[PDB]
Amino acid sequence: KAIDPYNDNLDFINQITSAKRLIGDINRERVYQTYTHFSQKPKFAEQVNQLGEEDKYRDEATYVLQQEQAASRLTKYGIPKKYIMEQLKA
Amino acid sequence: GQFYSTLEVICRKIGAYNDVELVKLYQFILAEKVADSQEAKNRAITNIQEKIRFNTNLKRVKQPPRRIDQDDPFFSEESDSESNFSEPLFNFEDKKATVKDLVDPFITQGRKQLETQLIWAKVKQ
Amino acid sequence: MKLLIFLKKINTIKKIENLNSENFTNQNYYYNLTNSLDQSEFITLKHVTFFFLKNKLMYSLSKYDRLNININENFYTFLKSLDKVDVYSLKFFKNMIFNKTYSNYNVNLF
Amino acid sequence: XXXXXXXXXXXXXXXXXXXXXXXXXXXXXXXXXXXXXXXXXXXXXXXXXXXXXXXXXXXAAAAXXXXXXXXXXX
Amino acid sequence: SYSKQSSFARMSAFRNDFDEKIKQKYIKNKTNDER
Amino acid sequence: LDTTRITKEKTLTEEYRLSIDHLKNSIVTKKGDHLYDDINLFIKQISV
Amino acid sequence: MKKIAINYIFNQTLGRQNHVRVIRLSAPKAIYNFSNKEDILNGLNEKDYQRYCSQFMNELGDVLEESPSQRISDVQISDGVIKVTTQGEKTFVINRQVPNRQIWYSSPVSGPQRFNWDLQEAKWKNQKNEELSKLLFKEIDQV
Amino acid sequence: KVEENYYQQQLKEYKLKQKEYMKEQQIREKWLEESKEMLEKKFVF
Amino acid sequence: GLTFEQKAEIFERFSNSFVGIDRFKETQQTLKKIVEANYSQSAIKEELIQELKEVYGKNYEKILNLRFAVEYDGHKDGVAVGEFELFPKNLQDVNKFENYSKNGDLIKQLQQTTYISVDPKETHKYVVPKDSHFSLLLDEYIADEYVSELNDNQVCLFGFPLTCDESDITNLLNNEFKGNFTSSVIGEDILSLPAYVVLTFSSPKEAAEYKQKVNALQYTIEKRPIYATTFEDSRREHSTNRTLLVTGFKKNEYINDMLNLFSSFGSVMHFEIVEDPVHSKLPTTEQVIEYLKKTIKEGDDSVIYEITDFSDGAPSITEYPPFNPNTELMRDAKKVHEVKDEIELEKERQQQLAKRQLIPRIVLYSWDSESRVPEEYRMKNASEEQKKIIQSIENDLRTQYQNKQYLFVTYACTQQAQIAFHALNNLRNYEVTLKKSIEHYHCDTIHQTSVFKE
Amino acid sequence: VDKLKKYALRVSDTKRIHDKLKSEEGVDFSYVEPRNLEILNSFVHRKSEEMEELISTYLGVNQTLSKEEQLDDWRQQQALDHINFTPETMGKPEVFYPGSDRGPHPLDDP
Repeated sequence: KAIDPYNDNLDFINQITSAKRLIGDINRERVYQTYTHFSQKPKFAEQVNQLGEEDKYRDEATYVLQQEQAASRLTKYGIPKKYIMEQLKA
Repeated sequence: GQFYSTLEVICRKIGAYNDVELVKLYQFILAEKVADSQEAKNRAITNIQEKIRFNTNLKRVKQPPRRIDQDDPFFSEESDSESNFSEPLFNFEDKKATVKDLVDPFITQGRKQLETQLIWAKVKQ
Repeated sequence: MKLLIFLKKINTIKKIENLNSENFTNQNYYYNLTNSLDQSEFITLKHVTFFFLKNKLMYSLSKYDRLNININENFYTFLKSLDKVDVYSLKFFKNMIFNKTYSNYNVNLF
Repeated sequence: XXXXXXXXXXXXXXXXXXXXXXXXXXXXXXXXXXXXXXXXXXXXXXXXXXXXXXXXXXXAAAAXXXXXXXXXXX
Repeated sequence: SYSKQSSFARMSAFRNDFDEKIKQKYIKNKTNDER
Repeated sequence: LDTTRITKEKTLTEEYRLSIDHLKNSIVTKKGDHLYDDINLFIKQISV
Repeated sequence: MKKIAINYIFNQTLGRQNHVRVIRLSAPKAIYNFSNKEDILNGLNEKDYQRYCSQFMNELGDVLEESPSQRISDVQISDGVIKVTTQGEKTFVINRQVPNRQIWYSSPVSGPQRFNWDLQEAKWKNQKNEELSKLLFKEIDQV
Repeated sequence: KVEENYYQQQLKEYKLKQKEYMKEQQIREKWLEESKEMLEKKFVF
Repeated sequence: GLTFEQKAEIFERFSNSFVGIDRFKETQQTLKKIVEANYSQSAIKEELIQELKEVYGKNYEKILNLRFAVEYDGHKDGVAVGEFELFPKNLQDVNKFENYSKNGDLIKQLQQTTYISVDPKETHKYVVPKDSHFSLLLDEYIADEYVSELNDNQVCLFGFPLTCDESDITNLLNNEFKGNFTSSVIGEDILSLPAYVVLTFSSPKEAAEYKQKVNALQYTIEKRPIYATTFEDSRREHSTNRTLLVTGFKKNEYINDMLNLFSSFGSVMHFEIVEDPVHSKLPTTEQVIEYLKKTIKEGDDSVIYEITDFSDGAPSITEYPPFNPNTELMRDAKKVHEVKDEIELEKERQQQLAKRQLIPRIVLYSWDSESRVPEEYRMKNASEEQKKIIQSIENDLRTQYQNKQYLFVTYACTQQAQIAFHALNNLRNYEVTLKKSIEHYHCDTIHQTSVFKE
Repeated sequence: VDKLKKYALRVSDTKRIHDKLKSEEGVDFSYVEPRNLEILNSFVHRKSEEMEELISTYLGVNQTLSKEEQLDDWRQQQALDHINFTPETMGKPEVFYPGSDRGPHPLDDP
């Protein structure tokens, strides 16, 4: 809930980019035994390519890799009402 | 050979995908331009259409034979597989297509919409 | 008073937008575009008989929906603005985005 | 009906077939390629393009925007 | 035929299972013997 | 075999020109216009 | 005026359509023929008819459903009717005709005809003294 | 009964892939080996 | 042949143009009449009345003003009543079926339903389990067959077109046919018009000899034939050779046009269309979660129930059954065999998350605005002046529907069916077959997709 | 024509950007000299290069040519290396594939 990609404030964003330049990089797979939307999980994906070959997994793996390999606020998370109405005044 | 190659540059920017399509679109606009009253106009189209129906048959390549996919009453034709990857030039490691390459960034499609989409493709195969 | 009628209604409108609708889930406006033009809708011997015989209103009246017409107007002008304007350029850019164009500088094994 | 059976092959059906290939394949850009085109509904001669269209929008407009445009040298 | 609705109706062919060992029954008469 | 082969009777060398003139009269042409260059060449590539 | 029958029907599970609306229009029947229930006809009362048909009519559905033979491509059953389709396209139909106190048989081989009940013999039979069943099983082998 | 049938129905599909898969590798080995021999002759001369 | 100028009109109308744009401009101006008329029919009566006269002849006056009664058998408690008009005065009010008067609320109680709000006992009457399909619940239709129902001494006629009145029939019998019959009765079809008449003769020789008269002479109303039948023709004039399918039509088409089509080719005796709604409710996540916990047992992870929230327009997901990541781990290992045990187990734990995500998920929808919205612009915080307005609108939105792209017919004749089978195969996109022992669930698609997921 | 440029600038603007987010000069790579670099890439792609020698000998390809023919190989690399996507660097103007009857893809009519 907290990480809203459509959130656009200097506070919420400068706290992010300033973190990575100082921290470096993270392997967040140790952290999350459940699923997240914002995280990168290559080892998670390299699996599903192999399981994806079977019959069950083609119809279901596609939505996963669409959800991962995508790069957009828009196509991935849709477009909520607020982000549009901001652009009429702008 | 002098004025042929320029038409291919002109006709495309016009609707005419080929040279003869110009004639097919400008049949009647051009038929009025010729006078050889109404019987001359009616006989003028026959002077034109018979040319068209002769110009084609020479340009018409002998079509390949009838495939399985064509004229299938119950189902449409097959949709060729589109992929995002280019195989190695030599496959020492035998690479294969995978689910990631079928996907395209910057285009998405709802979860339910796919399973509907994929079933009716599975029924074709 | 005119300002009140303007703004008192808007108090309702902001509360009317939040109704339930299964249609708002799907992207109907995108489906209607794609599903309009099909292989079927191309003129044939069969359609043409329907346009001579029973072009009438009692046999056919659903043509006059605002949504079935406003959507076809986009396809309408594209066909008739074909000869007069450089829409062939638009075709070139449309292929250019997905690299379906084929240039000279680039390298090929074709 | 006989005329339709006569001028069948002579009929022009290439332009319509082109758009079908557009909507089918590139379903995304096709919406943009068609949206790009939008001819003007009504013309207008003399005016002051600076703010005449500005006031022409604020007043004397009903469900139809007004604006300037170029022409064959005009 | 190409219609998605009419197609599967035209495709179906019922009584998809059959056998050969099983005799085809008949209505029985307790009136008289046959042999 | 000769039934297939062309003859000067059935050609269209003039009917092209009649249509192109209908375009020039119907369409505006300028140096900036992409059609102006090719058509004025096309006219020479018949009359020459 | 005539009448339309609308039947809102709903699904109990989750994934499928919550709501459905069925439409059914059916013009009424004309009453050309009529015969009271107590009025016996062709040697049967209204109740004598429903028994001696259903006893013979229900046994067939027990068979033809269970028919292992290839020839019977399709079979359908409804209230007092049964349809048959031999291999290919042809059709045999049996149908109860109430006011006649008789049944209606129809074959492609032999045209539409009727059969009557016999008490001393206790079986639907023809003018030719022939069962309905054996004609059904013979005409199939005939074709 | 069915799982035993479908077990052995599907072995035939598996082995035939496996056999033709190994036929390539046997043909690879001769290419891999012999091609290496042609190198050493050219660099020793 | 034809003149020159007619060809160009045919050419321009059919030169790189599909259906929707054939004479595209003229259709716009028809709206400019209607919209300015505010959907009042006033701009159109002068045109239709010409068409009815050329088609329906005399009865056009009725046929503007015909009305079918309606009966809603959905709600468990009571059946409702209503009416429906051909060619009404409000061009908006078309195939809406909203004039019902008797029981006004009960149908709103059904249109205003989620996939949760199902009480089979008190509210709802018909319900579809998984084992079955909604067609099986209905009383299975049996078309009435007239030639099989005869006395072998009476005769029936066929092929009376739309323009013929009852007065016309009584004249033709006394004038042309001049029967020696004892009695005669007319059979009215769906519309009030007649299509077939039975004639009783005292003995069979009177019938057949009278029959061959009627079929020797070829009496032909405007273009269609008329003939006679006896018990022999019960084979050919059976329901199998009457019924038909249709599938080529679009979603948006009205019934008011359909009934005129299939009545033109010949008289009709039965219709069936299945229509589905567009807009339906979308309840909250909690009402779903309160519901699923009653239905579903624990330890059933074969299927997962996604739930989504569109009160912002963009989906936000809530899942059920949630995930149990309960695990123990080996930590601070100092020996070799300690490591080996970790490897064999983590081959799964390198895969648990994917095998969770790669489960077939039933998609479900939800709204949830009242939570994520300011308190001012909520429904609870509204006035009774407003709360009537919104319920007025909700009750309107959920009256739109969509046909399921198929149809059924029973033509009382066979020659009429031959002719409809001949033309409909040659019109826009329609595709037709007889109905040889098939039901709705074959042509249904949406039900036919959900079953394949199972 | 005015919109054609807005619609055209988006094309070149996007291909720049989409390749940028995949390239990312700042974080993902760094520009280095190519000469000293290929020493490294000879090690990680070592497996491919080993087999390419076996293929050259299997075909019967000859050894390196004389200095003069190596100097001929020099400038032919320089020609391929001194590109700027201009007719000055090419020797030819820029063109695009003639969209053919069987299809715009070239192999439809090789």
